[PDB]
Amino acid sequence: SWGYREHNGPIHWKEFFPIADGDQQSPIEIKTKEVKYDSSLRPLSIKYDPSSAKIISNSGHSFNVDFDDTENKSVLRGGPLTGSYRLRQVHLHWGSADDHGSEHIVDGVSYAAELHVVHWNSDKYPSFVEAAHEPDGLAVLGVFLQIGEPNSQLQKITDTLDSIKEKGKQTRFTNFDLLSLLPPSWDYWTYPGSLTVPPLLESVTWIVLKQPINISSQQLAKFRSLLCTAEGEAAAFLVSNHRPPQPLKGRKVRASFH
Ligand SMILES: NS(=O)(=O)c1c(F)c(F)c(S(=O)(=O)CCO)c(NC2CCCCCCC2)c1F
Repeated sequence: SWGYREHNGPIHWKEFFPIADGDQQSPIEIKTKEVKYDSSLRPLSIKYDPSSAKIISNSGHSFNVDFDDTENKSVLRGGPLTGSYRLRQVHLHWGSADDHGSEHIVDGVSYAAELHVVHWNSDKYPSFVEAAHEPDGLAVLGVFLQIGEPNSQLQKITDTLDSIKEKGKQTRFTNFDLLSLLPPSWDYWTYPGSLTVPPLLESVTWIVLKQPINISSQQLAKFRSLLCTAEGEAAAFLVSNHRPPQPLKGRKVRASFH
């Protein structure tokens, strides 16, 4: 089964998921010189309710915070999107060392980690699972993390990691302030792409924020002690969980800002 180890990692995913070499795969390199500002993008609207957060779990591939999404309390609108995309989950990608770990790379710059906020088109589709199979089904906000002063807004997450050390563990997680994990500017890049994990479906409108947030080295290290293995199984550590950028293959990246 797929992961980020030598014999199950990204270079092998095409073996079971040949859309891995598709034309709209993510993540990507953003070459700013080539990006065009687009004045037709609407203001980005983020309404998030802390009570929408329900559980945090270790999926084996990251931690996932899952939200109650039968309600429009927490939704992403505006920007490049038509309609209301309901918040579903939040997770994080990192590498085995602090100098690289983000999935998107900007003018050859990698950050230490990248948070993803996954939303789905509940104005058109019946469920997140369904919406993952349509082109306009998903919208994912990416936020880079750079090494800097520790980030107090990550404490609710970091405090839970020992409780979810093994794959499959879950813990009650509500009253989560997601909005405060976002940087003060929301200027972004946007392009059509895919999930960055199997099944790699090409159903995502990416919205990648330019401004990073901080994380300290000590805080980032706590994520690498999560296991990709379940209880009662020989331990392996989730020290890296980022897919490398894939080629643009003709797509253009748009900017929210000039
Ligand atoms: N990196 S990603 O944003 O493209 C993404 C999704 F968009 C996404 F929807 C998911 S999913 O997990 O919610 C199932 C999609 O059908 C994951 N998840 C992966 C990494 C984080 C751990 C939990 C999900 C299992 C793989 C995921 F990584």
